[PDB]
Amino acid sequence: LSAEDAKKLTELAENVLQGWDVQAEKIDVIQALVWKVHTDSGAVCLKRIHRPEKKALFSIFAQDYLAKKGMNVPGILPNKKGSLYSKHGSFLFVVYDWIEGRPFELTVKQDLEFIMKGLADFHTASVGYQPPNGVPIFTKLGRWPNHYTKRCKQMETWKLMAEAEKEDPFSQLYLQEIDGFIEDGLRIKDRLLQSTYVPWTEQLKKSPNLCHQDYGTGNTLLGENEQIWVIDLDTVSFDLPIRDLRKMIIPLLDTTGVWDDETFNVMLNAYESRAPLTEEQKQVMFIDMLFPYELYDVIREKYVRKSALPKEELESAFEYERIKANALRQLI
Ligand SMILES: Nc1ncnc2c1ncn2[C@@H]1O[C@H](CO)[C@@H](O)[C@H]1O
Repeated sequence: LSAEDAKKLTELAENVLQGWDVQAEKIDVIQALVWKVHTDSGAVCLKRIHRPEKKALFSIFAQDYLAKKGMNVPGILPNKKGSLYSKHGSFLFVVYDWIEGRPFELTVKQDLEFIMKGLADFHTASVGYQPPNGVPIFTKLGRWPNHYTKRCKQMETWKLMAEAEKEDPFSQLYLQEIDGFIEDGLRIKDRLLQSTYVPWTEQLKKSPNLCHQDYGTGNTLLGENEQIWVIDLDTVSFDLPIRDLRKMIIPLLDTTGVWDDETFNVMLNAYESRAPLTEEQKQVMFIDMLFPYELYDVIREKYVRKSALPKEELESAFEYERIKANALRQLI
């Protein structure tokens, strides 16, 4: 939203679109930089991918694979030279079909069920994808134990700068209670190493599914004939499918009050109706859900980003970890 800056971006789109055979009539800047390009009668999406060329290609080819396989992801329009993308400077440009649909309302039960079935569809459909020759794989298979340790060591490291701010309620409460959550973090790592996590990750290294890694109401839509579409595949990588469940369910249920088990059931039941999980697989998920990822995000706002948050937000983050621990104690 600006004066000369808006016409600057519009002119970039017009210049880049010459590479495709698209009748550009009206161009709107939306969001990575995204444009809605209106044509004769129906639109296309022009996206400037921000990410480095190696990671960019992995997701571009992943999307082409999924689109051509029949999964509900926007298809890629080939350019005049027959390629899925054009390189200009340090950026990749891609033209996708603009999908028409409404966003989901997480307070409505049927939408919560739709969004989970689409996640299951995405996971199942992605199995078989391998990037082309020269494009390296992006994978996190078998890395969670190290990722937990890096985070438990990072929470210890932040006590150095926590002790620096002597007259600060957030840092005062942090120095008093954080050790108990760090200890539990490393104990959750130990529980993960006794689960089927390792054999499961090793079996998937051979024929892996993709994890979306940023799945939510911002990247999904309900189109015609109640079809669920997944829109932004820029952060896809190979990982256990349960990562997307955790990453979607735990933040949604974040609360200082009561654990919403009904919503938890509605979401897992909907996911499992299309991609059922064994008891062992679910154990791995529940173990991962106990790790303090949401507490970490709240701590990262205060020490890395330096946002002066008050004591209430730290205690509120600790309380959700306790509430969640009680809710999942019998499932791990
Ligand atoms: N191919 C696409 N189809 C539909 N919506 C899109 C596409 N790319 C980006 N968007 C939308 O842009 C909006 C941001 O204002 C989001 O709601 C997102 O769904």
